Amino acid sequence: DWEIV
Amino acid sequence: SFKKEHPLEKRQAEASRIRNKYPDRIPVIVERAEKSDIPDIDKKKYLVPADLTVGQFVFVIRKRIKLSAEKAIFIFVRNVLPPTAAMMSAIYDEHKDDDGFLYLTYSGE
Repeated sequence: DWEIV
Repeated sequence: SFKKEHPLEKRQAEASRIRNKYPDRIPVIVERAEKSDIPDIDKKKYLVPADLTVGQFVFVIRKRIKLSAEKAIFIFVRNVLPPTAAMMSAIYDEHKDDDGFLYLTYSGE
Protein backbone atom coordinates (compact mmCIF):
# COMPACT_ATOMS: atom_id res chain seq x y z
CA ASP A 1 0.00 0.00 0.00
CA TRP A 2 0.90 3.59 -0.79
CA GLU A 3 0.75 6.75 1.30
CA ILE A 4 -1.31 9.30 -0.68
CA VAL A 5 -0.24 12.94 -0.35
CA SER B 1 16.98 -0.90 2.72
CA PHE B 2 13.92 -0.59 0.49
CA LYS B 3 15.98 -1.94 -2.41
CA LYS B 4 17.44 -4.65 -0.19
CA GLU B 5 13.99 -5.74 1.05
CA HIS B 6 12.38 -5.98 -2.45
CA PRO B 7 13.99 -7.69 -5.49
CA LEU B 8 14.68 -5.50 -8.52
CA GLU B 9 12.25 -7.68 -10.47
CA LYS B 10 9.36 -6.80 -8.20
CA ARG B 11 10.29 -3.13 -7.85
CA GLN B 12 10.28 -2.59 -11.62
CA ALA B 13 6.88 -4.25 -12.04
CA GLU B 14 5.12 -2.21 -9.34
CA ALA B 15 6.46 1.07 -10.72
CA SER B 16 5.11 0.21 -14.18
CA ARG B 17 1.59 -0.39 -12.78
CA ILE B 18 1.51 2.88 -10.84
CA ARG B 19 2.70 4.98 -13.77
CA ASN B 20 -0.04 3.47 -15.93
CA LYS B 21 -2.89 3.92 -13.46
CA TYR B 22 -2.04 7.20 -11.68
CA PRO B 23 -0.27 9.31 -14.32
CA ASP B 24 -0.78 12.50 -12.41
CA ARG B 25 1.23 11.15 -9.42
CA ILE B 26 4.89 10.26 -8.76
CA PRO B 27 5.95 7.04 -6.92
CA VAL B 28 8.50 8.03 -4.32
CA ILE B 29 10.48 5.91 -1.84
CA VAL B 30 11.54 8.02 1.19
CA GLU B 31 14.28 6.91 3.63
CA ARG B 32 16.35 8.56 6.28
CA ALA B 33 19.85 9.52 5.14
CA GLU B 34 22.81 7.56 6.47
CA LYS B 35 24.12 8.71 9.87
CA SER B 36 21.35 11.30 10.34
CA ASP B 37 20.21 12.17 13.86
CA ILE B 38 16.52 12.68 13.25
CA PRO B 39 13.61 10.23 13.49
CA ASP B 40 13.19 7.39 11.09
CA ILE B 41 9.99 7.42 9.08
CA ASP B 42 7.26 4.81 9.52
CA LYS B 43 5.96 4.44 5.94
CA LYS B 44 8.42 4.56 2.97
CA LYS B 45 6.11 4.51 -0.15
CA TYR B 46 4.43 7.80 -1.13
CA LEU B 47 2.27 8.53 -4.21
CA VAL B 48 2.93 12.28 -4.66
CA PRO B 49 1.09 14.81 -6.92
CA ALA B 50 3.25 15.70 -9.89
CA ASP B 51 2.89 19.41 -9.05
CA LEU B 52 3.89 19.01 -5.41
CA THR B 53 7.15 20.86 -4.76
CA VAL B 54 10.15 19.55 -2.89
CA GLY B 55 9.50 22.22 -0.33
CA GLN B 56 5.96 21.11 0.14
CA PHE B 57 7.10 17.49 0.56
CA VAL B 58 9.33 18.62 3.43
CA PHE B 59 6.10 19.47 5.30
CA VAL B 60 4.76 15.96 4.61
CA ILE B 61 7.84 14.35 6.15
CA ARG B 62 7.69 16.76 9.10
CA LYS B 63 4.15 15.68 9.98
CA ARG B 64 5.06 11.97 9.91
CA ILE B 65 8.26 12.19 11.98
CA LYS B 66 6.72 14.75 14.36
CA LEU B 67 9.80 16.99 14.39
CA SER B 68 9.51 20.47 15.89
CA ALA B 69 9.57 23.25 13.29
CA GLU B 70 12.59 24.81 15.06
CA LYS B 71 14.65 21.93 13.56
CA ALA B 72 15.20 21.89 9.80
CA ILE B 73 14.63 18.99 7.36
CA PHE B 74 16.50 18.64 4.04
CA ILE B 75 15.53 16.37 1.12
CA PHE B 76 18.30 14.78 -1.01
CA VAL B 77 18.11 12.92 -4.33
CA ARG B 78 21.20 10.97 -5.41
CA ASN B 79 22.98 12.64 -2.47
CA VAL B 80 22.35 16.20 -3.67
CA LEU B 81 19.80 18.77 -2.54
CA PRO B 82 17.19 19.45 -5.28
CA PRO B 83 15.72 22.92 -5.40
CA THR B 84 12.85 23.55 -2.99
CA ALA B 85 10.82 25.11 -5.80
CA ALA B 86 11.21 22.11 -8.11
CA MET B 87 8.11 20.04 -8.80
CA MET B 88 8.23 16.32 -8.07
CA SER B 89 7.48 15.61 -11.74
CA ALA B 90 10.72 17.39 -12.65
CA ILE B 91 12.87 15.53 -10.10
CA TYR B 92 11.33 12.27 -11.29
CA ASP B 93 11.98 13.03 -14.95
CA GLU B 94 15.70 13.80 -14.25
CA HIS B 95 16.69 11.45 -11.37
CA LYS B 96 14.29 8.49 -11.44
CA ASP B 97 15.85 5.13 -10.69
CA ASP B 98 16.26 2.34 -13.23
CA ASP B 99 13.45 0.54 -11.43
CA GLY B 100 10.97 3.39 -12.11
CA PHE B 101 10.80 4.78 -8.60
CA LEU B 102 12.19 8.08 -7.42
CA TYR B 103 14.33 7.56 -4.29
CA LEU B 104 14.58 10.46 -1.82
CA THR B 105 16.55 10.64 1.43
CA TYR B 106 16.17 13.20 4.21
CA SER B 107 18.19 14.48 7.12
CA GLY B 108 18.44 17.38 9.55
CA GLU B 109 21.31 19.74 10.12
